[PDB]
Amino acid sequence: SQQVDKIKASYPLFLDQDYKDMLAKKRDGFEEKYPQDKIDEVFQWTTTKEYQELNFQREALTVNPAKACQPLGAVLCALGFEKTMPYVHGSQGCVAYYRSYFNRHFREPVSCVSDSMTEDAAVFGGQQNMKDGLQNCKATYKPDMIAVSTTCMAEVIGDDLNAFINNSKKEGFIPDEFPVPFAHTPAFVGSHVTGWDNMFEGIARYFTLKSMDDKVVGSNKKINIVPGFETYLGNFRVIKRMLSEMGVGYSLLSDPEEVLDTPADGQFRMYAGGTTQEEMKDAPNALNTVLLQPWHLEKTKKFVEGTWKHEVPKLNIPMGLDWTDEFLMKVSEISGQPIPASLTKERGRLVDMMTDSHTWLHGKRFALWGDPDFVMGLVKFLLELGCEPVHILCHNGNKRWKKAVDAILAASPYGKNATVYIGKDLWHLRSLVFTDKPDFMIGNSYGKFIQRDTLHKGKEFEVPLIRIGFPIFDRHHLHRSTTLGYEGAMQILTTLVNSILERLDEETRGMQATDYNHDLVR
Amino acid sequence: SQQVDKIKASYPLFLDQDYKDMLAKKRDGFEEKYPQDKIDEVFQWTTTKEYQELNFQREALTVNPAKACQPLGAVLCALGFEKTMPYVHGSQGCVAYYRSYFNRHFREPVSCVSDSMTEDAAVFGGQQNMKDGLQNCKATYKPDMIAVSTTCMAEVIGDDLNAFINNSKKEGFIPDEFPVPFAHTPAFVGSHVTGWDNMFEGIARYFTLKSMDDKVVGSNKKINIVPGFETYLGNFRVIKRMLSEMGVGYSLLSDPEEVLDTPADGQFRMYAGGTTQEEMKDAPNALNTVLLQPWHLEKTKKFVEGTWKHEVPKLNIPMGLDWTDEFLMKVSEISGQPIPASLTKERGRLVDMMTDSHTWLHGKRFALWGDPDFVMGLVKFLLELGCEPVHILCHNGNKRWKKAVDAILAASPYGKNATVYIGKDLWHLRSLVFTDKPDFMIGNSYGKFIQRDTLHKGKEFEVPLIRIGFPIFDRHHLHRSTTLGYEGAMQILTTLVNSILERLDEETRGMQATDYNHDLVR
Amino acid sequence: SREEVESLIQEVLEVYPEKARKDRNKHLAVNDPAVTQSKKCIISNKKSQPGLMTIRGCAYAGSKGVVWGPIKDMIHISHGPVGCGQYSRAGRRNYYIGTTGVNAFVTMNFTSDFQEKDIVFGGDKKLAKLIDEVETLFPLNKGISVQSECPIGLIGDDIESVSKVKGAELSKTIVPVRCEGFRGVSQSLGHHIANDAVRDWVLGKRDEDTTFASTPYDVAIIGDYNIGGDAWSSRILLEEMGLRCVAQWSGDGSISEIELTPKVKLNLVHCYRSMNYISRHMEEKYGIPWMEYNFFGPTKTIESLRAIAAKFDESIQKKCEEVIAKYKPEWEAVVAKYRPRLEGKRVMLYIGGLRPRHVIGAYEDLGMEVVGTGYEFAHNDDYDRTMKEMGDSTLLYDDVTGYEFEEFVKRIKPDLIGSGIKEKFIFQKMGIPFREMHSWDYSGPYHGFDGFAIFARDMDMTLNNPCWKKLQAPWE
Amino acid sequence: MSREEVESLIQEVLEVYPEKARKDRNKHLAVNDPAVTQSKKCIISNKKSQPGLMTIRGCAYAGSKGVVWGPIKDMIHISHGPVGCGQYSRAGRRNYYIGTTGVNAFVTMNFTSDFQEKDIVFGGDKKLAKLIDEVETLFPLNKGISVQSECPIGLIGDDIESVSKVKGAELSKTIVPVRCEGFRGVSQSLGHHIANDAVRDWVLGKRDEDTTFASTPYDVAIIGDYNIGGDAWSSRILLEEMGLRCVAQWSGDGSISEIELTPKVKLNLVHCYRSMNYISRHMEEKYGIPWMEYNFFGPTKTIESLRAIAAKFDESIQKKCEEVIAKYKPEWEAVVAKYRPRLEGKRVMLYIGGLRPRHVIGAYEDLGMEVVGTGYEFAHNDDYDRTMKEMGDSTLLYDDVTGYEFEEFVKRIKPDLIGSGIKEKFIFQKMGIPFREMHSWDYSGPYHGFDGFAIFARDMDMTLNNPCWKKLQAPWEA
Ligand code: ICS
Ligand code: CLF
Ligand code: CLF
Ligand SMILES: [Fe+3]
Ligand SMILES: [Fe+3]
Repeated sequence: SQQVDKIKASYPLFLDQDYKDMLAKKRDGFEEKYPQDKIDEVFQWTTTKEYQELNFQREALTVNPAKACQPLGAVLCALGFEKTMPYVHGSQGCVAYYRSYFNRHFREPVSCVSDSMTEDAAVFGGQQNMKDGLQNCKATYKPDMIAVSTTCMAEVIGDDLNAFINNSKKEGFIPDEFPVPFAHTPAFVGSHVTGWDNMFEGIARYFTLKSMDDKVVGSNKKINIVPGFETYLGNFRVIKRMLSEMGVGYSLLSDPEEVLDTPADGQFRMYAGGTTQEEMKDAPNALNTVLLQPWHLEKTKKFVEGTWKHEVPKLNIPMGLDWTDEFLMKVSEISGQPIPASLTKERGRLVDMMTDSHTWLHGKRFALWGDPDFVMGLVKFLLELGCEPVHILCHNGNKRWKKAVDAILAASPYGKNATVYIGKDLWHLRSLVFTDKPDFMIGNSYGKFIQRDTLHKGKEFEVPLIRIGFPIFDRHHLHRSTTLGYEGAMQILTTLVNSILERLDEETRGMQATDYNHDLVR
Repeated sequence: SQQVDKIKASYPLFLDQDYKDMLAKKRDGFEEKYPQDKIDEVFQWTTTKEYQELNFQREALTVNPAKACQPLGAVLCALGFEKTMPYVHGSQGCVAYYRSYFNRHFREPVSCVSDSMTEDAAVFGGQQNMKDGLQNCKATYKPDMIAVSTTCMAEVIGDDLNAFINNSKKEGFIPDEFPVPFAHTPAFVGSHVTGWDNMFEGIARYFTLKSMDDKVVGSNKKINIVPGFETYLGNFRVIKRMLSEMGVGYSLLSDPEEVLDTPADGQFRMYAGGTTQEEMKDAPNALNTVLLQPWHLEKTKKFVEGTWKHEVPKLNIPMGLDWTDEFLMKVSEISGQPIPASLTKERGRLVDMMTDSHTWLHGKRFALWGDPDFVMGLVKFLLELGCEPVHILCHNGNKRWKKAVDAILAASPYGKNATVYIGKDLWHLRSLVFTDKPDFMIGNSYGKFIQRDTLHKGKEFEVPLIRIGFPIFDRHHLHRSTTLGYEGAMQILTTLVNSILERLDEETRGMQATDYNHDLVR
Repeated sequence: SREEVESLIQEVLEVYPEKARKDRNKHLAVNDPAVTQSKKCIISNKKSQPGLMTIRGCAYAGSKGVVWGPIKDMIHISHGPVGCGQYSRAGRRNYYIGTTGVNAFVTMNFTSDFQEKDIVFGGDKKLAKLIDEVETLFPLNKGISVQSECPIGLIGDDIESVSKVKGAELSKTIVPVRCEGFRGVSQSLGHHIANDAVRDWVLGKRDEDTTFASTPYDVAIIGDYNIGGDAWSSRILLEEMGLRCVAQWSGDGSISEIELTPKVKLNLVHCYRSMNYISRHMEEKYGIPWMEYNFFGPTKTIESLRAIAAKFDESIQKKCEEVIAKYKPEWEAVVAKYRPRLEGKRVMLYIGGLRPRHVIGAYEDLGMEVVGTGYEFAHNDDYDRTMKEMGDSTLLYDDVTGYEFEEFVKRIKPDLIGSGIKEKFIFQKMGIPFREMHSWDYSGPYHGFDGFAIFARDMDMTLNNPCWKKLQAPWE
Repeated sequence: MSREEVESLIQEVLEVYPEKARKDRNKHLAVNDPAVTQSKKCIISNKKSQPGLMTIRGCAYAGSKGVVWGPIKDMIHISHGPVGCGQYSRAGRRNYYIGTTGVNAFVTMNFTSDFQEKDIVFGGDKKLAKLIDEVETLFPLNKGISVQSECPIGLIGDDIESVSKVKGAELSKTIVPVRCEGFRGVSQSLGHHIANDAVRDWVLGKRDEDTTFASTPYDVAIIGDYNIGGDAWSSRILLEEMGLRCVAQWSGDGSISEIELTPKVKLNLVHCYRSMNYISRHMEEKYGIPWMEYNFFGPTKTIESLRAIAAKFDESIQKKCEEVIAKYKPEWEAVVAKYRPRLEGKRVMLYIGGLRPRHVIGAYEDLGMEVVGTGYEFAHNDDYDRTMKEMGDSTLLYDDVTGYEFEEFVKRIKPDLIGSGIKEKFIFQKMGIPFREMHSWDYSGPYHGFDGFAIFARDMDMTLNNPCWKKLQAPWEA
């Protein structure tokens, strides 16, 4: 039933008595459901240390992964180039998913094509798909460049991307000079960040490998910036803003901020902004190259040092106070530009915010996850704030990374109760927040299901989620946020302390019970 | 008791059983408390339509006002000028309260002085306080200017500010060239915004009234901007950024953003930034003067039009989409600068955000309060988002203002169920939120006590607070936010839609009860 | 129209190369009432042209994301690399009642997370170990399905042998599903693969059992995936009409419900495309008749309630009219409020395999006109059903390309578009109100009388929203 | 560090003042000398603030409404006058209470007559009388009303005493007039006194002829604890564990009835001498009730106070006293073992109101810290007499310190920690000196008793050893 002037959506419509009795009869009648006390009993079991030990013995089963496959990263990297169409050689369903995944996080159009490889091509190869694919995409969506990656069926089959593209051009399907960089992106190797690295290195060597003879390091007086897999628009924006404030010349290599934030002004813009082919051709002439997320840009690093002869600085992701300081000082030394008053003051305003909020941040225990560079940057900043990063989980992390984070933890008293986990998923993390309860989770939207699980045990056990990372599907426009630099540290500090104070307000809202501590001033 | 490794603060320490039994014993023995059943009955009575009718019959009693007294705004206005010390002629308790009130909102030092008038100064005037006060202040805190307001005791006894200041100069307590603008700021007239208007007009007269002979309208090719009572740092900044993007020469009169955001770098800076005496002196040579908050700048307007001979344009506060459009189009006409591509895109990005989020905002019902200009801007923007501003309260609003807001409501389908209240306090508003329950409140920290009252009636009756306005004491660093322009509309939009979605997640977190609607994607 | 539409079709196709142009021409048609065989005017269920940005998914989406995933008390393994199960975790709102992680598992992502070692040596030993770990950690699961991702078939794995072996060892239902994404040309074959897996590994295991107490009014909702609650808003009506809905395939469905279906008297098929296969099997093996029905809007819902009631006796037919009389004032108030605000506005649709024709009636019940529609993966029998619901001279498009859709919208200029997430933000930027017709834009349900209220509210809130007035800056 | 150095710091700082202010402030700055025991030979206090020097002081309204009357939870307190005073003081002070706000308790609400110019020209007595009726209609469960006068009331000639007596008789309710106008006195201090006398004159004697209260040998009253963050509850719990019965708490979480029962107790336990010594002296002469001062800051002082209070009773209480001491002994020793190593040797400078500048010294010393400077906003000479006993030799004393002096003293002394108020906090944080609000406890607490020492120690450690303080200088500014 419905009241016309107060329409009910699924919630709370299905809480009306007649829907409840219907659902009760369906379950009792035909579902053959386990008794409720057996459900409550098994649930309690899943919150115990005993279950956790079984949970961490898993070898073959993954549950609720905190990572994606390589081609997702090759797509995002390609989208950062001017009028470039990402092209995933292989089966089409992959691309449907890649677009939907990014659609829901950015709430923007996301352009990507497949050559719709089929079980037939599994026998004689996808060569014909590439030839018709490239010619169709070029003529239909008129990109200036087509950046090719692969789905996992193409990798298994063994399609030689380089030869298929050369032949496409040889047989006339696309012009010889039309740029078609490529990268093999096997889903069964690494994760989505590896796909980013592979694509970018592929694009870099396409525009440079055979033209090194005329290159001179430093001749264009710029600094190459490689952002990596990055899904906050404000992180592309803050970097470019800080370098302009310093008078530093720079080339941001892979810049998707324009295309992922076009205005709604009556027309659709498939392409916007992005790194130019000519910035890439001229990149070897830079003073040097800075990798903003070095722990998933290893292949890129070998190419820029091996071919471009740049001496890539050892720098952590510019997150938090110290690592932003180090970033700006290394940029200053390379460029010969001093750090301007406007960044010195912004730095002090961050510190002022730190001193202002430290009493509510001190000792706060956190579980967190994400990609390796983002995770270690968050760990560093938490330690700078006096917080304790109790559970640190990076599904696509490795041993060398874990040793670096462990050393960061050991250099501070706020890391003494922290443990770093690699290769574990969000079902592992669920056990950790039950057996060693933190105060909050810092993670992506998949964390909302762990919060729900914790609340079900009891309100005293609930671990609220703070959404920082990727993907964020259940809040609007957080992709506009910033997490790098002083600006990003300011935003994270604000989100953290206010998440603490909002939760305190909830627990002290009880009239005559707990509202003695419901202070107006905090 | 305490366990040394998990120290409990007041919450939840006093929930321990020994404190609980102790408090129960205190109540039963010596408090002579009304029985709980009687307390419940009265509470439920305070939520009814009949209590509301008695509540709105009030004539003499005010409960939980939503405004402050004039000198508060005069102090804020004065802080906006270079190396200026605000100075309140009267009794010292006022200054301790003004500084503290701003201290807790901005989390920054707030410099202000009194001349400590006592019982003896009430019988013979505070002339001697003024003479020594001015000399003591100048010699001790070395300001380039002292802006003088009054407390209510100084107003009642009739201290002639102009004469006392002239006599301080003639008797040599401060140099005759030392700038000492003044304004009478009776607490029993208007509110804190009236004190801003009075102070600014006072400062404007001091630097321009006797020197109009050489001034030619439009000769410095700038536009003057008067911000009014403004407690968001982002609002000063966004106004200055947009005029800089437009290439429009301008002069912001009263600009406190620097002194209200100094860095923590090892030294305390009593003064910073602010508009210069040279700028106030040259302001008549501007093309025109734009009032950002005209509904509390009536006195400034009369002077600007009556003495400077500018024709202040009719512009609403630049909040939301239409009024920011109108602001920029009027600034373009006056300055001859075209609206640049970068502001056109930012506008289109705001409209994009409106289309991405309109589904969750539509029809949402709000109660809101604040100062007149801020409220009507919030009202206008909410109508543009498809929201219904059901309860609109402005304690310090007037009848002509209410007519303007009613005309805005009438011109939209989403104003059909809206009512504008003037002269009513937050105890009036509490009744409205029970009898005609909205979905959310938008207001300052004082609203947290109304949310607590609604929850105590029931979770299904709770009305969450969204913190926008002044003062915000119980969250950290929201004074850094923006509410003006496209940027402020974007921030407001994001806060509103994510407050809606955060509440939905709360109401659908119950496992096997309501989590069928606990969607990953929203 | 007619002439202007065919001229628009030729103009759009002039950008394609020869091969694609000649193929895409066969997938675009103008509806003509003196031509009722869709075969004589449009081709469908063909391979997608490479590199034209099709909207289609794959057979894994058709089987795991559509048919199997919603079954709530089973654990479904995304067998292969990590991507497939992550991108489709919780993306489809097939609602259900349960305790997630304990006895229900719909929004969780189980996967074997293939590494390169599994590509070289094979994943069958990994699968066997994975099943044991599932059993130890999720004891209350009632059966496992193994949803094959692209690599499984290509490397020669034998997931059927693992299923038979482990199923016998543990005495558990383990369903191998060969829905590798390279099979077929779209999600559609995944439906078929999925229907056959149900038939071969689940549906025949209570042929032996009679312990179920049957009634002459037992039915099954075949092909309702309870998007936003759509199936619950339909079940309620069928049970008010006096019927007993024994199972819901697969929206909020349990495996035991599925196993009970061969005992019903009538299979009520909502989604013909995804489930006609198993409906046809159940008629052959068990004698159960099946009928298509439509619960989008009051007109179609009333017609369907009466058509279903006519398959039973006078008592059901009487309760049918009782339900129609009960809800009459409710949807009439909805029309009385929202039709005036929507009448005369034109709509263009593009969706999957049923809704492009099924929701037309609901739009018409609000005075709206569907000037164009199309499917991602429909067959010709779908289009036969579509030619009857669409007006004369309307535009039809099969497996539409992003370019085609954009160009048609620019010339036709509809007041509203209803499509998917990959299309929503394109047309919002062009200034055209958009409503997702897959996920219901996180609203719904839209089925039944209670769903029509939300549908009408939703179309009105979007079409007439104040944001559409302000896309152009007053200075341009 | 040395006496000769601090004396030269004092005079060098005063070189900036005009001559008049110079001579006055020199009398409010002193350095402690263990040979001089009477403040009336070393420092003067409770004098008018000099104009224009940015004093930290409040007014008499703050001292009466803000600190004394406002915490009384089941009365309604009217900020009588223009809108300002009540709004700036709404919920600024954390005098915690149990109650149902808006129904039977009203502490964090702001009731006011919101004077307009009509009320200035015609007077507010007719307005006040109407307001009392409206309060009675909308807040029926209030157990009395106070009328806290703001600056204009006394200046325009209103007679709130008349309104109080008339309306109180008509409605049979306790209506208390308080002439605490902000221009009276020199600080909050006279607001304490005005408020104490208003309690005496209008509340305290209401049950002088009542004999229905059941007395015990162990009845006491906590006089001058305003339950900042629960401070009074974590003190009450100890007193009643020792076997006593706290009949009343003035005024933190206090009810009017508790106030009216206080003349029945056996002993008045005065925590804040400054604010409540007046009513304590009155109750000794009128009712014969003795009063003693005590200190519940830190384990050393709390143990000392417990034994002193127990010695006023019989052997059974003294036995339970040593039971409490032994019960909490392992808990506060754990706090020291963990936090003293982290704070010992650090130097503290204080500036607060009228009690804590001396009262919290023993707690800091219990954590090995050294209070090198302290001062009061509005203390009297008997407070400074008590301070010379608690303060070390050669430490700096400052009465009604100016913002300029406090900053200059900090620059020279360079203390590791500053404990003061909200108007000082953000000044010194920017200077890089850790700061802890010693009024509001920085929204932490309680700090009284043994449970409070655990929080206190935790709070000093988190702020003094916080990582933020080593980041103030940018690496490229060195
Ligand atoms: S199953 Fe099919 S594409 Fe019939 S694969 Fe698809 S939940 Fe669509 S038009 Mo998404 S044949 Fe269902 C469908 Fe229709 S996922 Fe849903 S909306 S009625
Ligand atoms: S068509 Fe369909 S979705 Fe595509 S893979 Fe194939 S089954 Fe799956 Fe999964 S893992 Fe990633 S996304 Fe592909 S590349 Fe290998
Ligand atoms: S010293 Fe003390 S606080 Fe000052 S007024 Fe006087 S009682 Fe009050 Fe209130 S309203 Fe505003 S702040 Fe003053 S100017 Fe009149
Ligand atoms: Fe968008
Ligand atoms: Fe600050």
